[PDB]
Amino acid sequence: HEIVLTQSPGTLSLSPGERATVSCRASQSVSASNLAWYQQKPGQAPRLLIYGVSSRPTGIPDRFSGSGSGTDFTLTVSRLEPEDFAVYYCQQYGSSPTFGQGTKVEIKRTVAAPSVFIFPPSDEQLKSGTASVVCLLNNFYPREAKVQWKVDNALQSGNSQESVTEQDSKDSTYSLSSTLTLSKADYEKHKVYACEVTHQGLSSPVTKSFNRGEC
Amino acid sequence: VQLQQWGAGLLKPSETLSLTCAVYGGSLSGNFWSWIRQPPGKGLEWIGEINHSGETNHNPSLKRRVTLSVDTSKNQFSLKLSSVTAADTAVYYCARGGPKVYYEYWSGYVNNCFDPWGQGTLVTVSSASTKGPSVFPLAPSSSGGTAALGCLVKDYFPEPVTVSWNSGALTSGVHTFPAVLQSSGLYSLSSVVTVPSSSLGTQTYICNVNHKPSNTKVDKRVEPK
Repeated sequence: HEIVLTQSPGTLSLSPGERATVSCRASQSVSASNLAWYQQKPGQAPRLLIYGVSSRPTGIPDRFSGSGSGTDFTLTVSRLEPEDFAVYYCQQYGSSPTFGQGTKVEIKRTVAAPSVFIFPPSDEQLKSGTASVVCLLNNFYPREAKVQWKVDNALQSGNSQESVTEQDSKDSTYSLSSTLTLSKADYEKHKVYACEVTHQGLSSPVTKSFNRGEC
Repeated sequence: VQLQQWGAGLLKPSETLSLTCAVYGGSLSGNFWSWIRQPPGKGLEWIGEINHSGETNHNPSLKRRVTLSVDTSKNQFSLKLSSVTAADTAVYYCARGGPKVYYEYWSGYVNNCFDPWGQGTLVTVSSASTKGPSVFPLAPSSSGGTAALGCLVKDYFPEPVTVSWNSGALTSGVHTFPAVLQSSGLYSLSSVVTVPSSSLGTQTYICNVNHKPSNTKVDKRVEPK
């Protein structure tokens, strides 16, 4: 019976000097003014940003403000500074404490399509009985990209894992790797291994592939 | 007021996690004191709180597993989490919660938000044994212009591994991805770099992989196949 806090949007893409606005909605009314906001930079603990719906603790600049009541609350940053790009959480304390899921504020830049590369498993690894096929998406923006694995046209599901870098400090792009893992026996049953990439920067999806056992 | 925390780091499933937080520059009697965790890449979850007289409130989903305690003479408070599983892997924070107030007609604790916060302690729960990685080449293919190559660093435990290229002399265009936790309980990552395709015949690329927990060091030269 906890109060569930839902933030929107999940991600804000903005530039310094622009306004950020984060919403926090509750599954039940928050009593009195019992809502707080936090900012969290990577590798750091969260930092109290707003309390009592709209109050700033000492040291919080006045570009941060909060509003709302009941089930609907808002955090806003009037004009973003570079240090403001971080994850922001709401928290209620009218009931047993709960947090929103967080809203990431990232740097907005022009769309950049990913450069795609596919890597077959090495002979050495195959000797050990496992095949890792790696697909690389390099230096793209926005972060939203879809990688599908298609093995002889068959759409794979449940046998891949992805990893994404944090936004680059110099060009504000992201990079992503997808790794398809099969046993050696399964790997040798197929021919075409294809990595299909969907991204806003691409006029149509990009497919990179290789035929097993060939140069 | 400043908080310092410490405790276990690596645990195996079914163990008891124990952590302690020390308060400096203030007394425990003025506030409720909380524990809050954050699984890697996830959000924040309140665990429970305790005040100076030992009164406690718990996250209802964790209440049966949580034991909180307070040492008023040392100005410390502690968290015990029993029967840990891999799902308990998280950074655990201690934090000062709401103050105790004495109003004319009412006394108790109010404004239960969190300030300040401890620096956090990463606790990892796993049944895996310490294991160094295997390093495999991600070979460059074959106008063009740009080529990609890398190293796959597979099946190690625990975190972390470091990767450099050419003993640190190659940094531009390198991406070393965050590790992923495989279903086996072992970690895996890749480190890639983009290079001019024209120089593939005369340039050498070596990834330097170091796994301090297993005292492992591997240099892998990555060549076209």
